[PDB]
Amino acid sequence: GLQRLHMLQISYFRDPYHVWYQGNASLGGHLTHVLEGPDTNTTIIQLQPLQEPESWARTQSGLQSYLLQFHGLVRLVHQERTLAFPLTIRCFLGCELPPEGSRAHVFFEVAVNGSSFVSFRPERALWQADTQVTSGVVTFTLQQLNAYNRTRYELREFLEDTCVQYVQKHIS
Amino acid sequence: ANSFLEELRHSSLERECIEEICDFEEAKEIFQN
Ligand SMILES: CCCCCCCCCCCCCCCCCCCC(=O)O[C@H](COC(=O)CCCCCCCCCCCCCC)COP(=O)(O)OCCN
Ligand SMILES: *[C@@H]1O[C@H](CO)[C@@H](O)[C@H](O)[C@H]1NC(C)=O
Ligand SMILES: *[C@@H]1O[C@H](CO)[C@@H](O)[C@H](O)[C@H]1NC(C)=O
Ligand SMILES: *[C@H]1O[C@H](CO)[C@@H](O)[C@H](O)[C@H]1NC(C)=O
Ligand SMILES: [Ca+2]
Ligand SMILES: [Ca+2]
Ligand SMILES: [Ca+2]
Ligand SMILES: [Ca+2]
Ligand SMILES: [Ca+2]
Ligand SMILES: [Mg+2]
Ligand SMILES: [Mg+2]
Repeated sequence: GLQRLHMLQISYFRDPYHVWYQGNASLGGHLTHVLEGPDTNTTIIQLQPLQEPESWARTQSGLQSYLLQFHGLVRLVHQERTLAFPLTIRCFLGCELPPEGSRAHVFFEVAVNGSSFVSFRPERALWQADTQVTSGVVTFTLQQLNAYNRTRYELREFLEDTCVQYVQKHIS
Repeated sequence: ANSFLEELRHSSLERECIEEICDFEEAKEIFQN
């Protein structure tokens, strides 16, 4: 049946320079990982040892790079367009492998202050607004996300490649 | 021109508009007028 890895990240920004993160991931309905801490010291844990020490440390390294880049982008939208703080952002993302064997379905949705904001469309690796309220913030955030390899193709690859291999290896 | 997270670097006429092509908003972020 539908094998899947889901990841959840909630980021509470007191101001542009300080964030508290809280997240987790699950394989099907089983909780597998938790993430929590200030930007300066975010703890990332696999609740069971699904990955051996070296391979886990490589995952942890990529996640910590991601968190600094995510914080960077939020700081950049503030510096360029002004955001109102405090604000909370929720990213919910994952990969889902159909039993029939068609291509994995992936997603990466961002909400701000509990409302839909933008989400990723993996067919052409582009982000779109989920809200119909137009604003300089949404326009600029989409311009940035759709401008770079990192936030388009590397992001797609994490979902369709890294996430899918992890599902195939660790459930089975 | 912009590359991923380059815009957190201070603006630079040389880096941005002479070594690369800059758009009007990148130029204005240098002029600070
Ligand atoms: C899949 C197996 C992995 C192992 C299992 C994971 C263990 C989970 C443990 C923790 C719980 C999960 C919570 C965190 C979610 C992590 C998501 C990480 C994705 C990631 O690293 O993306 C990299 C791109 O990042 C970027 O592009 C950086 C910025 C991305 C922007 C995101 C959108 C935010 C919008 C904010 C804008 C401003 C808002 C204005 C109010 C590309 O992945 P890769 O580096 O692995 O490379 C792959 C290609 N080779
Ligand atoms: C999973 O993460 C989100 C953090 O935003 C949270 O709301 C949900 O409570 C978390 N689950 C657990 C079991 O901590
Ligand atoms: C998010 O909500 C907070 C707390 O209610 C508010 O002060 C802030 O202006 C909001 N920020 C947004 C919508 O970007
Ligand atoms: C995307 O990033 C830069 C474009 O500025 C380039 O060095 C790189 O080759 C591009 N990616 C691919 C796979 O071509
Ligand atoms: Ca540049
Ligand atoms: Ca620039
Ligand atoms: Ca600039
Ligand atoms: Ca350059
Ligand atoms: Ca700029
Ligand atoms: Mg500007
Ligand atoms: Mg030069």
